[PDB]
Amino acid sequence: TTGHYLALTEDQGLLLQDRAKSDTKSTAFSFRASKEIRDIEGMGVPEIKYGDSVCFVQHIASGLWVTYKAQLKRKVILHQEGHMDDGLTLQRCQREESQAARIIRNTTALFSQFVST
Amino acid sequence: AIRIRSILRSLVPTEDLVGIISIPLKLPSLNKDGSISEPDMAANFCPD
Amino acid sequence: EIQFLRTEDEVVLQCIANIHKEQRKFCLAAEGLGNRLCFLEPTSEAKYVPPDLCVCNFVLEQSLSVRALQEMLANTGHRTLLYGHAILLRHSFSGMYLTCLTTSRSQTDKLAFDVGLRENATGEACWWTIHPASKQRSEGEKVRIGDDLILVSVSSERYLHLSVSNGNVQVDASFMQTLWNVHPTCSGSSIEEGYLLGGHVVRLFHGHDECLTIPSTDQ
Amino acid sequence: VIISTVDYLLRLQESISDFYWYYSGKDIIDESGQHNFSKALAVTKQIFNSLTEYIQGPCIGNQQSLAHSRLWDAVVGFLHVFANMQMKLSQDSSQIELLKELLDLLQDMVVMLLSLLEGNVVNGTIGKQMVDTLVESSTNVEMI
Amino acid sequence: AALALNRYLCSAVLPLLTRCAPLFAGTEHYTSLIDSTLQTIYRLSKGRSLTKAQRDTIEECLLAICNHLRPSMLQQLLRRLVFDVPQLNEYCKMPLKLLTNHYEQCWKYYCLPSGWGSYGLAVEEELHLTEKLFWGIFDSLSHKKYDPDLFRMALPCLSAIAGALPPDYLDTR
Amino acid sequence: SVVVKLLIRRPECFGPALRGEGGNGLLAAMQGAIKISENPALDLPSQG
Repeated sequence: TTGHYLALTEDQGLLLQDRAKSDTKSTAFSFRASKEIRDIEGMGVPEIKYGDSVCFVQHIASGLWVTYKAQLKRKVILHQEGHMDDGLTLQRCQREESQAARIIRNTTALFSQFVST
Repeated sequence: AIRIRSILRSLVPTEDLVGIISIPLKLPSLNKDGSISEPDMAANFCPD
Repeated sequence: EIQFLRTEDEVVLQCIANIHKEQRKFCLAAEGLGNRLCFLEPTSEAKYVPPDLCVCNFVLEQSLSVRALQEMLANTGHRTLLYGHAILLRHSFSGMYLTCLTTSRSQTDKLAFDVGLRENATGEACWWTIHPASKQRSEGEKVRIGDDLILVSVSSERYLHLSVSNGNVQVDASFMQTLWNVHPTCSGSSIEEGYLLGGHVVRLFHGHDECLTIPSTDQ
Repeated sequence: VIISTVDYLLRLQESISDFYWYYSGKDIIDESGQHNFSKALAVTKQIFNSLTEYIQGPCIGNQQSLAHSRLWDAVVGFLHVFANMQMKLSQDSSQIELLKELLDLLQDMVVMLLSLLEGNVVNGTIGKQMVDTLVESSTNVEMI
Repeated sequence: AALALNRYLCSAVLPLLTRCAPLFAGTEHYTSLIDSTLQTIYRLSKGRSLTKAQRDTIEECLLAICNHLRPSMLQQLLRRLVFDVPQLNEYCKMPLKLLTNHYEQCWKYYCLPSGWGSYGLAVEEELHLTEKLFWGIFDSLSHKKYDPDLFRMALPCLSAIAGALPPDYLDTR
Repeated sequence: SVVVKLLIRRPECFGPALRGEGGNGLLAAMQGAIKISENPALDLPSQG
């Protein structure tokens, strides 16, 4: 709905960043089965699963882990080691919801420029 | 047939055809001295 | 095979344009609502600016032949593409079909139509013929992944040509020819579902009720 | 030479399919169409006999060469033409000879397939390929 | 140059106008233009260097064009014919046939007091012109050595003019 | 059909005026030709 990328900005930490500034260094995360320390030319083999698998999100460059800040509406940050309940499950959204979200983004941009030639 | 006609229409608009048909010609004129002044038909716009 | 294109295969149509001595690559793209005309999403400087491949994804629905196409028009499985066939491309996002629009907006050219999306596949405007770009490939051969294609509109008999002018890149149906690389993004033989694939829109749940959100969509 | 014969077979098959698409809309086939169909069927029958001669014995190398070629596309297209034309030539009483020629060509194609199956163990590769090819054209096989 | 121009007119322009004759119907807003056109085409019929085919094409185009025009847009041309048809020279077949067709198709416009529907009733000037044309042709034909073709062409013209003019047209001149 | 297809595949068969990019149109081409004809320096060969 916003068109911004999750990123590790220098000034603000974990934050949504513009598509213009989103390079791979700032915006590049990975899913990891656990916190324990190539270009396949095809469909590959299924590794991550919806609902079943518990994924840990790690920043590829900084190596930090996506964890909620200690005090619900918990804040989110990148931390060196992170808690133990940092695993995120994934659920695929329906086609209607994703299409409506992109349409919301486009329409909001258009009308906002029209309600600011 | 429709495809070919559409291609031909896209190539040359009717404005160009009507403009070409409207270009005035230079036809021979009878001089006051009594001699016929015939413009050259090999280096001029002609009805052909 | 891993080097042959089949129907129901999501691919991106990419073209290379040489600008300022640099080979900039672009992908044919369109949007469903609002703007139905095709543009070219730049996928060359992808390390510093993310490319939006959501709207660059087309689906190879059908791969008929010319006589079969004519018979289908007159009447009113995972086939492999062959050079010289008539294919149908469906936008993966909006569900509309790529079409050679009669209306034109190209000042530079005169017989260059437009390329856009249209809701229904009725007529001969939405079918494109495939041709080899080199003498090594010949009519009837199977089209391979990584081969440069030439797409010719069945109705207008115009190439899906990319136009470069003063650093501006556009796509339109014109009598000049441009070579397109059809890069597969998702094979048709992918019935298995339930795992995370690229481009999927997902919700990341923490615990059971908590999910990753933001305060407001308003910017 | 095996692959060269297969390539010519594919070209001829495509031309024959084009002719069938031409005559699919029409009700009956005129004399010129029957003449050209008969000549094409004669050439196809000769090519099938050549391939059958190549692979029989059996010749393992030629069998493997044909199994990895584009012969199965020709088989699929010919199944289409046979299935859709033997139920179209049978409705006209002036197309008996064309129907007989089409049936003989089908017999030659089936003999070539049987030759490909020579020396085939249970669950062999060429058997699997032939089952896949017949499954791909199951509608035309069922019509036949 | 004149021969080339004549070939262009008689092989490209005039046949095109002849085919598009029906489109001349209902052009009351362009009368002046139409009038000028007719004059020029008529002036091309009386050509010197024209061949038989070219003159036939010109005359056929003129007849087809005049066939679809209303009576109000022909008057000028008829006026010119009033000076030419009574002479009964070589170029009389086409004018005679044109007068015959016009006065035999548009007779209600001249005879019936109500008029020919939307075309309306005639006017005194037009009826006077018709009567003058009839009298000129009749008097001229009365003093001609018998030629079967000329008489055969002239008789229908006179019959049509008489059958168009009201029998009680009192001319105040 | 064959001739039209061949010509459209190669637009230079239409000459400079009917080329898509930079083309001035058939009417412009004919008017330029007439301008050339009226000027002896642009059509006839050099005196030398």
